[PDB]
Amino acid sequence: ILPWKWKWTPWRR
Ligand SMILES: *[C@@H]1O[C@H](CO)[C@@H](O)[C@H](O)[C@H]1O
Repeated sequence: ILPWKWKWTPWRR
């Protein structure tokens, strides 16, 4: 299992 957690989509610059 891996709970990726970062909203849904990564908040990069
Ligand atoms: C999730 O993906 C959307 C795609 O538009 C982006 O705007 C969000 O900032 C990101 O977390």
